[PDB]
Amino acid sequence: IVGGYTCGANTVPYQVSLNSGYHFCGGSLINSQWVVSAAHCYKSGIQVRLGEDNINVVEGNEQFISASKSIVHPSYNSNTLNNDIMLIKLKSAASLNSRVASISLPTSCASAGTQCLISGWGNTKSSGTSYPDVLKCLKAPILSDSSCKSAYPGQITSNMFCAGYLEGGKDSCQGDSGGPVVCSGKLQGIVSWGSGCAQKNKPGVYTKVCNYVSWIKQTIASN
Ligand SMILES: [Ca+2]
Ligand SMILES: [Mg+2]
Repeated sequence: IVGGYTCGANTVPYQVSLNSGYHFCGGSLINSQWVVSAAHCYKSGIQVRLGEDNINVVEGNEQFISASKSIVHPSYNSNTLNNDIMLIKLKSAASLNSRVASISLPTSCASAGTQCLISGWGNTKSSGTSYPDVLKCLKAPILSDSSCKSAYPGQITSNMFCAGYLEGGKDSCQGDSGGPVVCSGKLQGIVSWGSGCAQKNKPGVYTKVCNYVSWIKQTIASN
């Protein structure tokens, strides 16, 4: 996250870190047994780490659970990143408490202008590399689809939305992939892609979760 702030330990209780010997993507806990992340974060051998703040220090509130199965969206296209969503089932159910909580799925899609909270352990420099050990947060509004489409011609589908600042300076970045975009208490997006990080007129692009609620509900109930 570039231009964001330190969230504070366990202030984003639904935030997950996907680890395969190191942190490589974020995710969101939707109930005690399932996590939603981005399909481009797919890897075999994932351990889900819950209740994390510093990912390099065991501070006491962590729960490390391996994944039993991963399900990438049936129509995920790795070339366009269209339908960039995946579900991860935990081998054991997590113990929900104040530090580990699930986030609600939306009943409707959010409107442009809505302010959201984006979080992650990704790069914090637009030009450079600085990976933080604690969770960073960023408040950003959903942008109109027109400004999103003018920035990325012929690349935005109805399953994507842009959030951010066209002036640049504030954005999600690599290492934040798969993490949550929560607006009005609901998970509305998944960190998916963008052009560099925090560049002028290049906002971040997010998977539009409101379009996948039936697939998510149907899939977790049958697995
Ligand atoms: Ca830790
Ligand atoms: Mg993240």
